[PDB]
Amino acid sequence: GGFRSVVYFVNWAIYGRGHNPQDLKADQFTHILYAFANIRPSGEVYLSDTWADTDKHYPGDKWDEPGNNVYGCIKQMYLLKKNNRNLKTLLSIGGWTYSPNFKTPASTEEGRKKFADTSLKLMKDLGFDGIDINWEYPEDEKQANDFVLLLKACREALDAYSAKHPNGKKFLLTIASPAGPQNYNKLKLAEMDKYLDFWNLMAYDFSGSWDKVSGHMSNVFPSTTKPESTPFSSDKAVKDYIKAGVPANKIVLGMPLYGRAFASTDGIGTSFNGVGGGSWENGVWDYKDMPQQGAQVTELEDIAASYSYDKNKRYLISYDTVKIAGKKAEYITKNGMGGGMWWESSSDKTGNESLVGTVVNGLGGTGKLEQRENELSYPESVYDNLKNGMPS
Repeated sequence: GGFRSVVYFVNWAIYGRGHNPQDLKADQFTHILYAFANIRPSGEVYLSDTWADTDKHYPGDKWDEPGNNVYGCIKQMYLLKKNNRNLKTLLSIGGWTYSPNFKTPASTEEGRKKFADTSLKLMKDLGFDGIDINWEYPEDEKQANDFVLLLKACREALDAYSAKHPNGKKFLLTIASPAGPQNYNKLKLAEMDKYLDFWNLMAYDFSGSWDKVSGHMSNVFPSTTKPESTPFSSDKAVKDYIKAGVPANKIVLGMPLYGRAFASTDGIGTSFNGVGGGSWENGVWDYKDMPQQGAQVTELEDIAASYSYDKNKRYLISYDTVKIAGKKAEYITKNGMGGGMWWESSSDKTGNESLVGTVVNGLGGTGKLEQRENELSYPESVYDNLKNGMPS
């Protein structure tokens, strides 16, 4: 098959960001990752926002209606799948904020069994093609081990479901993985790979407020001239993954659609104190808001990194340009990697300025994206309108 184009639809984007699933350029992708479901100490996976997720009525939803029915972004994503049949959706569990509660269920057979089962129940009822775990980060040799076992459990679970439905599709298991050496070096990567469909390497937040010098937050290559401006790099991670035993074609290069800012700076690699404003939180900006008035944009193609810098206000926002998206796409193709992943669907521009448009086209356009038809048959769904494939 060819390249994967994967994006996060962050459940909360239907609030202040105003982004609903309907607003996805679905033809451009192959995998939506609906983030994020939470986990109980039991290992019981559950939906973080029943309003947005399942209860909200959009245009098109009878408020009245027979049957025990799903609405929310889950109904809307199933609608997206009916139309774009190469669009798969996976339910994402965990994420930075919920990751503190992985370790405890993950340690016990009971907890992991309950993870796998609740996860699958939720997948098969809510119409998802698979599940994506985002654990930041299995903090020790034991957690590492337990993460093989969790994935093994989850893989086994979805497989048993395929067994029960031979005329249907097989289901996906993915994880959002760490580009930082101090984190992936603890992982039992090769063992974990045996269970995984693909790995979405989170190749971003290499720099931010936690630093003392402004850096490139999602650069591909190390700056030999300016080591301090590149604390991390996509490429270190990717080659290490490969040497560990992960097939590169199973490694999806994660890419930001937001930029991280630095205040009172002389430019990349110098010190900053503070991070400034943001589009929604401090120090973080949506790409569709870039470039900011009065800043000149620098693009270091060599390492495939860019930023804008305002000379007067001494404000640096590390983010990618379509030229750098190009350079990234090129790294994907050149290295026989699995494709590109993005965080997150609301912040991209459209048209000829879409970073994801750039990467898909540099990937060879949609004709080169992986062709895998999604699952519309969910026979065991507890919801009737979803189980009947959503009529009017």
